[PDB]
Amino acid sequence: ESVYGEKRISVEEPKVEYRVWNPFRSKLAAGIMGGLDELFIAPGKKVLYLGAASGTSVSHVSDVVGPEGVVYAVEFSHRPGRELISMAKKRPNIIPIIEDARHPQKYRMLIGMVDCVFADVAQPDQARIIALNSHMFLKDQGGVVISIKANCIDSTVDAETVFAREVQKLREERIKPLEQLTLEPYERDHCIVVGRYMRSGLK
Amino acid sequence: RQLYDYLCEKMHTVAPNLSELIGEVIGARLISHAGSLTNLSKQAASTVQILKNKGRISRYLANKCSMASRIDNYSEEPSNVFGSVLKKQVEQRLEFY
Amino acid sequence: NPKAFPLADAALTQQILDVVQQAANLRQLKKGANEATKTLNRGISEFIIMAADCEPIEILLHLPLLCEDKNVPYVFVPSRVALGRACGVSRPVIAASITTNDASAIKTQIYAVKDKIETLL
Amino acid sequence: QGRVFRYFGDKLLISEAKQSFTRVGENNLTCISCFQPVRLFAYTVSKDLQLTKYDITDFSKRPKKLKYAKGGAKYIPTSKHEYENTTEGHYDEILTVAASPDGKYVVTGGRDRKLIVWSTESLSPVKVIPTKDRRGEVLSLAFRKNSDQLYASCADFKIRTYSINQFSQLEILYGHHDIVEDISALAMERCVTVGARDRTAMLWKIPDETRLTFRGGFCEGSIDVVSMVDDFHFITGSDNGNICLWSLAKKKPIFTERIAHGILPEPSFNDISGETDEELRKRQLQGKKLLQPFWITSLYAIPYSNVFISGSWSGSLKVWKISDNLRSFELLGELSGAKGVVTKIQVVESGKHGKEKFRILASIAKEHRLGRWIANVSGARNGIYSAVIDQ
Amino acid sequence: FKGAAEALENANDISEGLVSESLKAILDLNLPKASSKKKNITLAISDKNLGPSIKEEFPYVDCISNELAQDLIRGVRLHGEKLFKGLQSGDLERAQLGLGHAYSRAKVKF
Repeated sequence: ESVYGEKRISVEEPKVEYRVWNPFRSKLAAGIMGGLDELFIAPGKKVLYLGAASGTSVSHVSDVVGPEGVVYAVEFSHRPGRELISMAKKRPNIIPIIEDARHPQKYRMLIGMVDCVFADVAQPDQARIIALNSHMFLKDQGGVVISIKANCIDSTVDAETVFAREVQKLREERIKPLEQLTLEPYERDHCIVVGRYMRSGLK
Repeated sequence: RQLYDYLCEKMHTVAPNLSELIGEVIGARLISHAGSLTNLSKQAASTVQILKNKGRISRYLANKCSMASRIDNYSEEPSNVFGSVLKKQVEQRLEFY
Repeated sequence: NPKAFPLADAALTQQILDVVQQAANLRQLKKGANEATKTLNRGISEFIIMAADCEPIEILLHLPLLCEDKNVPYVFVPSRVALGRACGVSRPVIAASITTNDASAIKTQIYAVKDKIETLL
Repeated sequence: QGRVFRYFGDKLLISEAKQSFTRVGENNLTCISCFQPVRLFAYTVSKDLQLTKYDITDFSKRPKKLKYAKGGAKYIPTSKHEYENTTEGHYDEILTVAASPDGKYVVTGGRDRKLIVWSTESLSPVKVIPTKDRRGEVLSLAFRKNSDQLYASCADFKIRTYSINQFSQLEILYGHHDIVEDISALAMERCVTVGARDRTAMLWKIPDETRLTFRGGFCEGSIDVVSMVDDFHFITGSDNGNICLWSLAKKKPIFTERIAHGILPEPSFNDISGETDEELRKRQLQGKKLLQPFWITSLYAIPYSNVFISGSWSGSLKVWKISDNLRSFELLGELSGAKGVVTKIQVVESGKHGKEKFRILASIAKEHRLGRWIANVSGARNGIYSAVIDQ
Repeated sequence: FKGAAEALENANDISEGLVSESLKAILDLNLPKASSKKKNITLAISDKNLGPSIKEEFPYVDCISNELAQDLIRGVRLHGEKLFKGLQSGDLERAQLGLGHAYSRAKVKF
């Protein structure tokens, strides 16, 4: 069975069903299909998603953390959230939150010590809505994968100024960006930003 | 036989507009036909398919049964009257048939 | 608490009807729910205009979940027959859809109404 | 130029004037005009593609039959592509009939892009002029008084002028961004034309090739009806009930009026919801937001008067009285004798100069001439609403 | 908790920002009485907004929501359940699945 209609392959060994990676549906999948150096998603560790509406992306994150790792989805909306509920009724890694992540301490007992966080939201306070997660839940030297939508955060200003402004907003919060990407032909005027939450040795 | 009864009963509970416009057999198999009810609503009237009759009635009856699964999808408490009201629009077209 | 949420105010509704009439002249307005579900499944739907006075209400309610599923906006307008004249149609219209066409004369007013739709939701 | 010289608005008594709704044979009456010589006549057009002629000279009883002329599907365009549409009869959707102010020739028009003018006695055609355009569907007409000048409005943003005694076109006027629904004209060489959704109204000077702009703006989407009582001022009704008495002092009107005929019948909570819990059945109704205005489906003023009459599908043809300072108009009364879609209204006059004996005619239908445009219409059947007014 | 539904009852006070009966009760034993205006017995909080609801329940207590407190609770998460020394019955990770999915079905409410 497909989760949203993508085509899955199957192999045999003395059956593995691999779900293909649509890059247009997910800016994380477009970030993999654009090419990355050092990806903070891991085959064993625990990872937190922000902005997991349904399993357009977060099911693939549950795959890439596998039978070991666990994915803490963060969302708010009722109708894609219910899809995430009973789509998490088959995979054990997935657990979603229905709380607004402007106060991530409202669900602070529900996760302890996440290591990696991903950002997919459209809110204009994207640095603050990640910084209220990574100041309390993120492991030291655990990285942040931002997904910046420049027309939704601040659309009056120029193109690169949004990313160059948010990167300094991250550098105010001990979030040194390792590397940047734009992923243009998959999605027009977007970005993903790989950094590591440093907190010790920022210069 | 007891499976049939609780099947038509959970039909009459959750999707009464699907069981009044058509009946519990086609309606209960329909939510398997999309795999689930939330995949019935996102399907079109053309994209769903049921059983001069085939070209017209399997499209317009599909229209009203899709719109029945809409008000079964998003209501908290669904009614049995408006399932028959949306049945009656198929009834005028089928008396025209 | 409201299922007919979010409803649009009257001058914003008139801006919405002017967008809809301009798109019906533009032929990018794909009308009704049967074209709406196809525009949202194929990925060409820009946003939806819907009238809450229809019988019954939820025959358009595939569009709010469908619209949150694909990052597409939607609104609720109060009038159905004024929306019918907004489509240009002698019969009352409660569903219309704004699509992608690069051959647009209303390319900016589409985003002008979409901004105040997104501010509403 | 002429100003308002009559002040008989205190004399009209509505509660004692006879209200009557008569029976016709036809369906979906699209307009009523009335002709007065300076006997009485009445011309009608109906969606059987038919021009009927009735006699409203008898104020004591109902109208009586005079003659009829139905079109049909046997006057089909023989080519269906050419610039000509010179067939004598109608094939689709008459919009307007108009008898001349001398009453010698009378022209019909509609979606068929034909202005076909007919003789009055024999009920036979006298001429046909097509609009020579595909998008030029003529909707409304304006005759000039004491003359044969006819001012027509079309769907391709054209305001045409014709002399009926010469079978000729004199000029066409441009400027409407959206299409033209209604136009009124009087004894001068002037007329008012309103748009479909732009709310831009122009009081036209026909020779001089100029135009003014009247912009107004529940919230307005249309200017449905417009009447010419005098020169410097006119009136419009609107779909949001915005009844505006327009002056030449400001581009803004001299009087703004809100919802006239009441508020729209609140939709059925049974039919909107379909909810087996009643507690949600009030929740989609949205309280105050979903409630709607009535339109003004007809507006008509007797020329150079202080009284003008509004008509809607509410079932209330509400007559309003303008005061002597010409700055505001005020409710005079209501007319509930017939209900339904009121498409066109003309009042005919008789008597002395002192004592005026009237008869209002309104064209009562189930749907408009311009469209269907209706839901939960109550108490409507096709016919002619007559009113017998004395003093 | 004696159940997982009590965890639902408690997270439906946390996610609002209210104090449960037990959330009051553990501190009445664990934090015995100091003075009310000075020299207050001081607990560290990770949530600010519950702080007023805590101080309503306790008059003589200093409720601190600081970055040092955030570092202490973050480090307690870092070294996890191992600072319980046998008292953690079972594992945290099996509890997180049931708590997240049950609180999720509480909020979406279908």
